[PDB]
Formats: sequence, structure tokens, C-alpha cells
Amino acid sequence: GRTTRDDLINGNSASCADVIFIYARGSTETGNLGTLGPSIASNLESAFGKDGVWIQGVGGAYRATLGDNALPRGTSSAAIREMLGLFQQANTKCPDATLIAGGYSQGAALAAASIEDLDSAIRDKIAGTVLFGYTKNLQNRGRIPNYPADRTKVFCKTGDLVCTGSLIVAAPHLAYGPDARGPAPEFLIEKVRAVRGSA
Amino acid sequence: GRTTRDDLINGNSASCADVIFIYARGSTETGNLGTLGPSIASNLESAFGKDGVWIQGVGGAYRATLGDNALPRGTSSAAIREMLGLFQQANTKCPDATLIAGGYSQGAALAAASIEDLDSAIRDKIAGTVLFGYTKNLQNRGRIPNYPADRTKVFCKTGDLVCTGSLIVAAPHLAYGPDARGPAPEFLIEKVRAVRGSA
Ligand SMILES: [Cl-]
Repeated sequence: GRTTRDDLINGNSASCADVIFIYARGSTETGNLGTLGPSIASNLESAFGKDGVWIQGVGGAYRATLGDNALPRGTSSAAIREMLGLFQQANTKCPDATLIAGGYSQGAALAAASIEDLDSAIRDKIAGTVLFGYTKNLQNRGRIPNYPADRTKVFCKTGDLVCTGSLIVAAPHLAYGPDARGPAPEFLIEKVRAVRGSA
Repeated sequence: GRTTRDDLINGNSASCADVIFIYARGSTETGNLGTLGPSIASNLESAFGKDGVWIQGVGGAYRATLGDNALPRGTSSAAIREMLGLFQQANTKCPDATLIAGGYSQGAALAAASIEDLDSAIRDKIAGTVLFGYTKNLQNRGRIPNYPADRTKVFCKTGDLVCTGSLIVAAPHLAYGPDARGPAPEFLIEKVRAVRGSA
């Protein structure tokens, strides 16, 4: 349960993972996974095996700055190109790996924006995306633009004001721990499984 | 420099003040004046004399709740009727008193909304209004609706994101202390003075 994971970056083209998880933390959060990232990762690891999944937090140019929430897409252009780059590194290192993503708060705005901007064929490989305290939930009508609703799972609590057009942080915004341990990883595992196999 | 002032409420119809100051604090702030109210009051007191001015913070149904910032006018309907009532109590107790008002943050949204809704003749008596970290600055284009620009003084710092369409609290939002000690009371004193006198 560590808050910094660089499995894709330190990933080996010759020992490719079969699932790659790219996750963006919320503003001011520790490491590159914050509070929720590790819970999803550990759960993904038991389902795919520790070598079945590369876990990658969005670090680098993503500084998870509080003021950046106030920008038009809910994060910086720099953060967006940092996460777009990670998706592309995944596509390049491991062209057969299934992709999954998520983010919390500014991270959810960051995930939504990067996926909106991604080449449609890399984006085709993202089996599922989870979003918590999605700061653009109202503005995007619960969707990630350019990305199918059935690949999208948004955890937006009742009384989480960021999910209803605000940037006020109320108590439900802080309560996503059990979603990150449970229904979120379950959704990701179940999207990946339904796209792999001989069928 | 006390954070609760009820001079209008505990005001005496038989010993009317000549200036009445009604002030709304920011979210979660102490008393009914918060951090900025006392600085403006003390300054108003030296200029009008301690009996020249009734100082009134907006308490009662105004709970200065953080989540209320997320409502359409930037505060609750209850808060708005609480402050509208105070203006009316002023008009009734002391029909010859000059009126002045202000607010910080949610208090500035509250002041703007109450003044928008006030009877135009009570509103006519508000010589000046000061607003700090005005959460509707962008949405109202630096104005209080229904109220003249030349009666309005908005202290909105560079990099205060609430003044530019957000509810993120950056450091400049916290830096209004010297405005509340200086240029704000000066503006209020100078609006009142220019409307009183035999001329
Ligand atoms: Cl805080």
C-alpha cells in the first residue's frame, strides 16, 4: 500500500504486463497515487496477479496544484500532456496490454481530459475508467467526452459539491475509501476480463 | 476589536446612531464579524465617534456555512432574508441614519444579494458598500446588481480565485487585513461624509 508507483516508467518492454493502470491523484495528495490509488492497485494485483498488472500514478509535470482546479478543464495543460504521454508510453511498450485508468478530484478532471484528447485507437484500449469526486461531473453530464458511458464508472457521492458544479469540499468528498477498495476495482477487473480471452 | 457586534439589534430608537454599519462575515468565521469586521468598525468609530455609528454583524439565520457558497446566489435564502431584515430594522429604528455595508467571501455574496433584493428606497440610503474576496465578482462583473458602481468598492486580489469564477481558496484570499484597516473604511467614511451636511 505505497503511494508512489512507477511500474510503466520502470516497465520492461521485454517483460510486458498484461494490464496497465494509469491513475491521477487529487490536489495536494502524497506520492503519485494519493489516498485512493493504493487501494485500487492492491485489489487489481490480487485479481491479475502482481505481474499481471503495471500500476502507474501520474507524476512528473502533474503537480496536483489546488489552484489548477480553477482552470477551464479542471487541471493544467502540462498535467494533461503528462498523462497523455503515459497512455502513449503504454501503447508503445506494451501494445497488447489492456488499459485501465482513474483519478480522484482534480485527478478525475485530468483523466477525463487526457482521455478526451487521446488518439482514438489508444483510447480504444482503455477497457474501463473509474472517477471519484469528479469535478466536471455536472459540466460533462457524468461522461468522459469521446469515451463510452459503459466504460465509465463515476463515484460521485450525494452531497459531494464538486460533483454538482462547485469546488467546495464537503465531507462526502472525503468518503471514497470504500469505493476504492470495492466497487471501483471490481468494475475495472470486470471490464478487462470481458475484453480478454479466446471467446 | 471584538468579533460580535449587535449595536442595531440592541440599538435604541430614542438614542439613534447617525451611521449604521451592517457587515457579513465569511464562511466558518467567528462571531458575526469574523476577521475583517472589527478592523473596519474600529476605523469607523474613530471617524464618526463611538456613538456616531451602530456596528451590526449579520448573525441569526446566517450560519456562514461553507456548503452554502455552492448555492446559486452564493449563500442561502435564509441568510439573505436575515440581512434584508437588518437593513429594514435600520430603516425603521433610525430613518435618518446613513447606511453602510460590507462582507467578506460568502458575506460579500450575501451583501450583494440582500442589496439586490432591498426596497429601492432603503437601498438609496446605503451610501457605500465594501466587498472582500467577492465570490460573485466574475458572475456580476464587479457590481452589486441594482446598486451604483460609485457606491461600490470591491477588494478582489490578484490570484484570489473566488473573484475570478472559482471557489478555490488561494493565499491572496487570506490577505484582506490591510484593506479592512485602511482603504475600505476610508471609502465608507468618505461616502457617508459626502452625503451628510448642510451643503
Ligand atoms: Cl481547507
